[PDB]
Amino acid sequence: TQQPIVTGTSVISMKYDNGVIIAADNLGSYGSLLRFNGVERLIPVGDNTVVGISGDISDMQHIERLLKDLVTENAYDNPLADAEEALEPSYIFEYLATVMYQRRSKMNPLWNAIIVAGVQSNGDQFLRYVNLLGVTYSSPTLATGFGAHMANPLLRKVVDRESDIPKTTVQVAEEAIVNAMRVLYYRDARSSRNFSLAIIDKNTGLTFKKNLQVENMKWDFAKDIKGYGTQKI
Amino acid sequence: GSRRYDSRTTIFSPEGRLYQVEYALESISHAGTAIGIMASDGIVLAAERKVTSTLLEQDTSTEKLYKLNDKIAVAVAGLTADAEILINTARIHAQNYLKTYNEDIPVEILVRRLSDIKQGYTQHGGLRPFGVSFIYAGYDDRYGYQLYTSNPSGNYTGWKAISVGANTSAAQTLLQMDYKDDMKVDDAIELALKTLSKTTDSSALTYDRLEFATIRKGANDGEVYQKIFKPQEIKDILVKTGIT
Amino acid sequence: DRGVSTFSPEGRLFQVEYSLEAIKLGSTAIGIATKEGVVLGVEKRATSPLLESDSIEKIVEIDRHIGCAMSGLTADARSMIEHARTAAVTHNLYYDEDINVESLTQSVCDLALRFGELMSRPFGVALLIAGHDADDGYQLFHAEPSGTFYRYNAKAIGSGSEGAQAELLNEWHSSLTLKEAELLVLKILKQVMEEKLDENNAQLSCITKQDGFKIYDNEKTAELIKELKEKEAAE
Amino acid sequence: TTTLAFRFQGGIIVAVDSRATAGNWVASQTVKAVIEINPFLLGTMAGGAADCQFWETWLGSQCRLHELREKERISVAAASKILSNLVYQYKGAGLSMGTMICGYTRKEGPTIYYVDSDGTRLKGDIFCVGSGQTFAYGVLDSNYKWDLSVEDALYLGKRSILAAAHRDAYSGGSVNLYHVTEDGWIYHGNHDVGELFWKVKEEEGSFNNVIG
Amino acid sequence: GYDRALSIFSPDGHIFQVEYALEAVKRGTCAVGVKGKNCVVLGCERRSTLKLQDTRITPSKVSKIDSHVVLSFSGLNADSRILIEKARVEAQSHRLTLEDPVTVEYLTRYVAGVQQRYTQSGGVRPFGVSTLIAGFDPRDDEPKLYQTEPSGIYSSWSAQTIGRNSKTVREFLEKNYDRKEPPATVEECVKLTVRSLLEVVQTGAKNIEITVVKPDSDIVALSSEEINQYVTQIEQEKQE
Amino acid sequence: QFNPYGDNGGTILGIAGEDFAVLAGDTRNITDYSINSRYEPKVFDCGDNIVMSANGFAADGDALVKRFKNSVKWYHFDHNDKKLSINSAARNIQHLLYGKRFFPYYVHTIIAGLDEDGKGAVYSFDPVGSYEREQCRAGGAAASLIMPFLDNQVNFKNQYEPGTNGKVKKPLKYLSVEEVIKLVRDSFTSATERHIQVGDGLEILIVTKDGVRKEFYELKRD
Amino acid sequence: NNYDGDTVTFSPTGRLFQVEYALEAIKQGSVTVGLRSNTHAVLVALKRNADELSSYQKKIIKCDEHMGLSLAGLAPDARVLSNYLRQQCNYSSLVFNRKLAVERAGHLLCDKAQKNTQSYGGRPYGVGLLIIGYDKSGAHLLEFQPSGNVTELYGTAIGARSQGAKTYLERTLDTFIKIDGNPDELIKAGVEAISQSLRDESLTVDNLSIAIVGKDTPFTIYDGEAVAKYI
Amino acid sequence: MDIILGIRVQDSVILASSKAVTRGISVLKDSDDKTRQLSPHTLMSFAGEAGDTVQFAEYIQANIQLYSIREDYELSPQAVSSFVRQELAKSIRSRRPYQVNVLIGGYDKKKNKPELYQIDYLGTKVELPYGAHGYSGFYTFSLLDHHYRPDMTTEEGLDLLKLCVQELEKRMPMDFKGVIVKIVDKDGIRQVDDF
Ligand SMILES: *[C@@H](O)[C@H](CC(C)C)NC(=O)[C@H](CC(C)C)NC(=O)[C@H](CC(C)C)NC(=O)OCc1ccccc1
Ligand SMILES: [Mg+2]
Repeated sequence: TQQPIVTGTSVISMKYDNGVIIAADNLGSYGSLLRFNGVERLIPVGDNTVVGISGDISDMQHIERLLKDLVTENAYDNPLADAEEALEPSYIFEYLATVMYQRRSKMNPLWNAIIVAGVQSNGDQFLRYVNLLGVTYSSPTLATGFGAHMANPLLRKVVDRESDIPKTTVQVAEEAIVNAMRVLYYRDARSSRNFSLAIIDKNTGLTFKKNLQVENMKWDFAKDIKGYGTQKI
Repeated sequence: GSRRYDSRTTIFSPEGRLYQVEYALESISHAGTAIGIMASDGIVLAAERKVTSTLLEQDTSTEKLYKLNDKIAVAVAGLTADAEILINTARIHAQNYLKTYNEDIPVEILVRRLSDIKQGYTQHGGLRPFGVSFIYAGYDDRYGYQLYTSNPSGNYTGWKAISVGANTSAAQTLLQMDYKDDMKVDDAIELALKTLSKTTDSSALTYDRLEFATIRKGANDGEVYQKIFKPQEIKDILVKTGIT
Repeated sequence: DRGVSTFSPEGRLFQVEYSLEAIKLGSTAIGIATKEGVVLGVEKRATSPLLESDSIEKIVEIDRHIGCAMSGLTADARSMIEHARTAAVTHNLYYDEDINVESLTQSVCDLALRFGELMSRPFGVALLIAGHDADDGYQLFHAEPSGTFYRYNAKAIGSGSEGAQAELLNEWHSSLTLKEAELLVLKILKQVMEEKLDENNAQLSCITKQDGFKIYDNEKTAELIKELKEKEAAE
Repeated sequence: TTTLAFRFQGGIIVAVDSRATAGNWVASQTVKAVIEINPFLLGTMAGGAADCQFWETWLGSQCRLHELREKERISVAAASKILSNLVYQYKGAGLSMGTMICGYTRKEGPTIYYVDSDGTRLKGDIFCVGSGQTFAYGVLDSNYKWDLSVEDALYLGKRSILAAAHRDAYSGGSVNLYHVTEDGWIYHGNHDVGELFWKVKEEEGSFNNVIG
Repeated sequence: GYDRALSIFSPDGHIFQVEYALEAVKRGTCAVGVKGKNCVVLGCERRSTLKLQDTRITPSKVSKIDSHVVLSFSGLNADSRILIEKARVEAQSHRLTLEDPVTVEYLTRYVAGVQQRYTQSGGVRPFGVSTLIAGFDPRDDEPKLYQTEPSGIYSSWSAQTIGRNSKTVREFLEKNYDRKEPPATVEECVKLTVRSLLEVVQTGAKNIEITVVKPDSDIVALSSEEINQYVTQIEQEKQE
Repeated sequence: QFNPYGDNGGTILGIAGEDFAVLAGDTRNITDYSINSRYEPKVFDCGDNIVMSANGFAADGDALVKRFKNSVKWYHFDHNDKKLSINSAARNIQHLLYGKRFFPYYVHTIIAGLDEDGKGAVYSFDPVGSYEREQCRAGGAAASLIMPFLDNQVNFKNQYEPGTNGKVKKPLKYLSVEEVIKLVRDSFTSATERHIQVGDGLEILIVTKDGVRKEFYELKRD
Repeated sequence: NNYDGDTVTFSPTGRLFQVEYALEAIKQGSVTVGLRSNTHAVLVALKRNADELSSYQKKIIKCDEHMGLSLAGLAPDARVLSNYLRQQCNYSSLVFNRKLAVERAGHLLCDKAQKNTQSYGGRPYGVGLLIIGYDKSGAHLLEFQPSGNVTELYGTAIGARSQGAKTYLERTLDTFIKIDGNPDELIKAGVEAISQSLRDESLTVDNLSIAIVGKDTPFTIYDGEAVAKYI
Repeated sequence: MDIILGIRVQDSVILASSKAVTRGISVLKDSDDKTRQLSPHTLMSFAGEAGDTVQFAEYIQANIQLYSIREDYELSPQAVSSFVRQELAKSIRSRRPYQVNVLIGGYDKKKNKPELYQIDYLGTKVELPYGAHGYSGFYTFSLLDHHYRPDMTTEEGLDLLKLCVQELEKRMPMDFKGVIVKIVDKDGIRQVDDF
């Protein structure tokens, strides 16, 4: 049993017709202090998987090392390591999910919430969640922390059920994700303007975008707001 | 591997004997003779030190007679170092019993415990047995004065008079001849010294080549006293009995 | 000296092959499997007339649906029986059912090769494990100290085994009744035994679906012996 | 839960209710608070459902192993003590059990042992265990005799559970009856309280406070 | 720990260490067991090479395992103490858990099991001891007599002997013991046991120990004079 | 302080027919007032014509199902591909649950299938392994809403034959698979209305001698 | 000679005799054949009986839905190694949701057997195994030796008189590799291959044991009247 | 359990122990014997937490019976009491201590003297002319302080014991369902069947 110290906030994601999108801001908070402003919380595994992690950063860096070690270990005595016997999203997830549930069962958890986004060998979209309790679930849209409360509602308007996935293009999906990140910057007190975004497409592969910023913000209406009720000046 | 160098200390011969036990008994047969004699009013322990020197500090020396508690003592025959390992274990066992039951340990129970330890080294562990034979002289309120002996096999037996170490065959015959049931301590002292004087491999029996002890009820009223004899006291009892 | 788990130049484990020689010195045990049941029989072989023969226990119950006969160093069998009984009862606890005869036999055979430098040597006893289950019906197995087990329609182990096995070769057919099997075990035991066969120096047993495993009384076996004598004198 | 067991001329009567609860929620009305360990041994179940079920079916495995090894039926004393020694090992860990181990052997005769998760093991003629135990005791103590017929004893046990089922909120559902004799136990049916109550009221003239 | 496999098979299918343990039993002093109609008697040889012995305190050959069961032996004396101690502990353990004393058969099965375990365990040698275990089951008047040996096999006997010159006394018992009519009384049973030892013992003085066990925990050891009277009567009838 | 348990909501229902058995469960997964997934399967085909669901804390539920599926696999290896009977599966699950008596799987487990006589069977478990064969059982969040309805409409409790006035009960006539699925659908529709953790979708697994069939029905998404 | 007392001792020519003696146990064992095409992989095994009253010793063991082996030598040692494979296949599924590669299964068997050849006290395994399987890279056949050596092959045979079947497969190499989408013909080739190792005895209904795994075919074993079709 | 008393007179030791067993609201039994014979001339009564009491008593009983068989000799009451104390003194610093208080009444055949030892669950031993555990002593010690003599007969000891039980039945709130009385003297242990 511990308490989280340096933490990372929401990770949001969704499926679209040819793949999956995932995003997360670059902040490492220390309570109310916005301490570290250059933290990458999306960690790619091969060219077909991206693991997005929220919660305790020291535990994230541990998990990051496990995944790095996993790639090394899979390559051992494996001539098809860059082909048929490469790491799949489903393999990487199940491994993490196993570790998370084992750690909760020893009463010494990895204080995180994780989303594994990727594309399988057969072109199928993969998107599944796991957390410190070992709880797992899948959905067309997935989000952690504040994203669960604010992003999911917005992303579910685009993809409300399974049948809406083929009807959703990559441009429409990315637009929805970027909008959701803006909303979280408006409303999450532990978010940053700077973020990273990753797309895994079955045709165009893995596209990793860094140093993105929330733009087209609405603040002008603030000038008209005066007092808390009766005040006019 | 290591099997190549294993002597296998705990095995039977084709005849059904324990090799190492038999050879340990052969070792003990070269050790200085120790005699125990039980009388109606006490017990005597007499033992011969092995070829000493004039430069040996006798008054501070102890190789034969050891104190286990206030009521029980032992005479040693064999490897002294092996005996001290067992003696310290026996001293502890007596104290454990005293702590548990708040009574002094009965002689036989102490003897059985040490004998069981010896037995273990002949059945398991792959280690050599203790090359030691004891004569236990002790007193308790159940059986009174008691003499026991134990050997490397872990077998023990009770005695009226007994010898261990060198020339036991000759010594046992002499004891069997002169011993009587109504005998007293002063008489038993004389018998013990006379037996050693005849069985000894030395030219003459002197005070500096002996260790001597008595367990007497000759203590003021109903209680038992252990007396480990000093060099000058062994010299006096040798003159008294008419050996020197 | 040499390792306990050493291979010979022919590719056999020395200790396992030597334990098989001890089993050849053991008293005879015979088993016959039929569609009406399985019969188990043993030679008691008392070393002296003062020895109370009914105390010789070479046929043993493992469960209600599984019995067992032994041959060789019979003292070694006690821990094997204990394990078998535990395995049978434990499986019933875990699965609320009877355990398959083959699965029980496999569990016993797993102990066999657990020796080295675990126990210090292989078992010096062979077992005939007979029973019934719903899947494979009436069965008879031969469990060795090699860890190997063969299923048999009929089998003999012990000092008179190869002579008895040759006799079982001719006599066994797929339409044998239980009564016919009982007499057949008695016939072959009487053939290979040193002393004259009677109810005191030989013991019968059977396992049926209805009644389960039963060791026969000396009075019941005595009648089957008398029935045997008459039918052999009939031609 | 309400369970009882008593010794008499014709052996032992064992009677239990059938209700299981999770707080005020009635989880089940059809539970077997009695387990048949063997044709001669019965065990009652009170307290934790799982604890009682698990360790009493385990007890049956141990009793079966005993008679395999010893070629003889296990005594009620030995069987009860296996269970009591087991739960004593787990004392402090949180097991919740109140059981009667009932049986008949030649050497002992009809015997009942109360076994408890606290480690208590008591031999006795009459026992009532469970949240409704006090209600059952009232009927039993006023009507108990050694010289009871199997028919009359069965009814007394049935009636005693009914008394508890009525008053105790955590007792009810149905009544399971067992009769244990020299030749083993004999099941005497499941009796729904919803039908039994009105039947007993009419025939016996009791329960005049209730209207029907 | 010392794990060396001392008890192993040989090419001819023999375990020599177990067989050499039997040779140690052959060396041991003779022990005999005879059961009558309502009793069992255990006879034991004391070798008279050891005089000047204190017979009060010297370990007796027959040992009580419980108040209703006794154990005598032939072989290594030190080894026997270990089996006797284990047996005594198991007897009290059985009373504690089963609430009933051990049967003679159960106690024998335990001791035999211990002996077997020492024939296929690493780092240990077999016990150089064979035992005779006798007594009466709780609330039972049928006499019980069992034998064990280093290999671990055990069995029940109407009458049996073990130790040195046991071949001779077994020869005597086989012709003199009738199964249809066993020694009806204590006198007859003790007499037959003393007779059987007199075939081997030498002098009938302090060389014969007798212990009579009767039902309901009635165990007594005969004295020198009591045994001497049997010795006197046997030889006076023999002078004819 | 770290809390190793959670509550993922959901509700399950098992009904045993004369020659069939059904095991139903909603597809909604939740924490507190949020929805995790609108379609997260909860009832699983475990092989040997057995279906299973472990409702409550999903991590413990997934772990248990995973371990039982594993138990079936090894039962085949160890016992010559023998079919695992429903009663034997039930006893095996008891030992899985009680094995963690002092750190329990926080789940309500239900299994369904056919017994060895071919008749429909449902078994119900508590979190620490106590089990019992039943004709009817609902488990999970809305179990308190559903079970009374099933006592009334499956076992005809408190129902009597008109004209007799309480003297003669309604006879316990057997229900068909079509009749049972109607009761299941109505049970979950009613539960969805009054329980916030129930909704989104309903997945039913039907078990017959012919095998395991699936049926899916939409539920309200509010 | 002086260097065959235990497995921890090299001979003066650098040989390990205990390992070689373990290899000898395989040669005494009954013949078994393995072969594969691009779509399917087949095991064929000649089972051996003790006598006419006895059953025929089983030769083939299933490890997973997509993998299994046939044995030749000490059967209990095959049970130990097949149990290890079952666990490793199972660990791969439970932890990584991944079917164990046949090549990696061979690597694990090699390393397990090796430890027994370099340590004092233990002994080498006295059995040879033929592992077949269908994974993400298609059909596979492996040959395991208790020296530790594992080899991937198109076809092979181990046991007594196995050289006859091995030569036949060496001739037929170009034919049977092309048998794609036709299980019965691939088995026919395997049955014809094992027939080259027979003397005196012939393939009967309770003598023959066949196993197959492929693209849309789980590892299944055929015995009894199920193989009468191929006799 | 509840009340256990002890008194040492001229030639014997008398132990009285309640018959009731109360598990919560109900009295489950009214004929319970809260004692075990350790040896022919040594008796131990006990009271404490449920389960632990019987488990401890039977454990001690087994150990003393083992000693008796091994040595063919009966341990003195003083020796038995010391063994029991050590077990409790060991127990108090265990993971889960034995919550048991005992009285040990014995007749020493060597000294021809009765002996009564009082030991609590901590391992606190005292030899006494009369003793008690729990709330029993609060009522009974004042009567015993007044009436007791070292030269009393067994019959006088029983009469003084009746006066103690009568006071307990009058002033104690719990119904302990009377007592089972047992006498320990030179001839062994016997139960007074009418009290
Ligand atoms: C009456 O005593 C009855 C006897 C059994 C034979 C049914 N016991 C109960 O009713 C008992 C009530 C006690 C615990 C207050 N109920 C249970 O044990 C109960 C059984 C289920 C089937 C309802 N289980 C229970 O309450 O949950 C155990 C649990 C709950 C939550 C987390 C972990 C464990
Ligand atoms: Mg809803």
